[PDB]
Amino acid sequence: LSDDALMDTVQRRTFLYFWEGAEPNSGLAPERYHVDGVYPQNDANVVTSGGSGFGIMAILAGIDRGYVTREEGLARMERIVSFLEKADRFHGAYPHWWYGDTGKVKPFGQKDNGGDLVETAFLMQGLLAVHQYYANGNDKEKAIAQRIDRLWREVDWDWYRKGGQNVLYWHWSPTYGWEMDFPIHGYNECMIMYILAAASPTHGVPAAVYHDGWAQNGAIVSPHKVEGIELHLRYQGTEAGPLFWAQYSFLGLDPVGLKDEYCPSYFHEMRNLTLVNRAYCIRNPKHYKGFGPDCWGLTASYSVDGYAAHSPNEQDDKGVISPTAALSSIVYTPEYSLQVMRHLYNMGDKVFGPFGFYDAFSETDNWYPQRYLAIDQGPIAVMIENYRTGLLWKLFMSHPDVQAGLTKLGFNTN
Repeated sequence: LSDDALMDTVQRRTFLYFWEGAEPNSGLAPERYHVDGVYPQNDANVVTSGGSGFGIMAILAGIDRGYVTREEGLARMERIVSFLEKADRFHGAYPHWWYGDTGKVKPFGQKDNGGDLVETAFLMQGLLAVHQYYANGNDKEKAIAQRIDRLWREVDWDWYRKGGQNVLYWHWSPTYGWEMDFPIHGYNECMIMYILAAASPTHGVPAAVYHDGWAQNGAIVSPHKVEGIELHLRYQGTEAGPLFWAQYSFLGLDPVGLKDEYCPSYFHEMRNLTLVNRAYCIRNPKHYKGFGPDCWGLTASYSVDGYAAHSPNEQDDKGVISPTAALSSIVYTPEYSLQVMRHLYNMGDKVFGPFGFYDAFSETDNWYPQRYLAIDQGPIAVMIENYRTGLLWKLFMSHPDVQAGLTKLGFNTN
């Protein structure tokens, strides 16, 4: 089985999470999919906005490869856009969750019952990619693009500055206001939210919002070594974050040759964060079964005792490998990621299920859940596509508002 053949199989099955596993009314990605049919939160119909952005990009890659016909793919995009035009919005921003059948918000926590700007950014990164795919298509495709541009123009990023501060807040509630009180400072998984906030052709934010808020005037630059590997940035509350922090903002945003005032190369920073993750698993100081060069990758996912923000350190390491971590880093470490992909595939049905690799597993605890999460499946399909053809990067980087946003914030590609 060639690397191309293996990638084709992993891509086709991961695509089926979003094609066949979608909530029927919305056509969107449910937060989770349990092969066992047992849902502790009884939320099979609860759709995630962020994961749906990844899912929409996963469906786009499928259409381009011919997994579904041009007509079938357009019928799905139309269904998704119709749901988004109707579902609950908070100053144009989308909540973390909705009930897929009604489009009503599902609070992600008591006071988190409104807009979630980070999740809105992950959805918009996907929608701008579909916009660029259909912008020069037939008349029906161009009409779909026009509807997407209206949703994009309706997101009021500037509102989330909480009365003109030079920072973006994560949440806003119509009942609890600003009570979640989370201003977003880098570095974490949320960079694309500041790039899209600056890109908005209607409610765009000043550059000061990125320089004073995200970068905190250079405080985001903090060179340090982790596992003998040099990292350039300050990671929020950690020496090296979970591997998804190197992936979510780079599904559409092309890291190759990307640089700005705070990082001479986002590609090399994220490659090093991947290498730190792999180095920790190879070291395996907690002596977990299976951890090594063929099996590595620590990120946030289901865990033996529930859900956990796994990261490459002894406090967050629980003996749980999440296939999304190593596999969505294929664009940074092609050989090491294909090594884990080849090894995970050879473990059989216990980890490679109907909609691709299952969320997480522990060889030590003999814990092999037959469960998926949209946010872990999404990056696998998109990063394999970007590695193979650069499709999602080409589409997203071609958007004129995105290009103006990158220039505004001082980003460069060379």
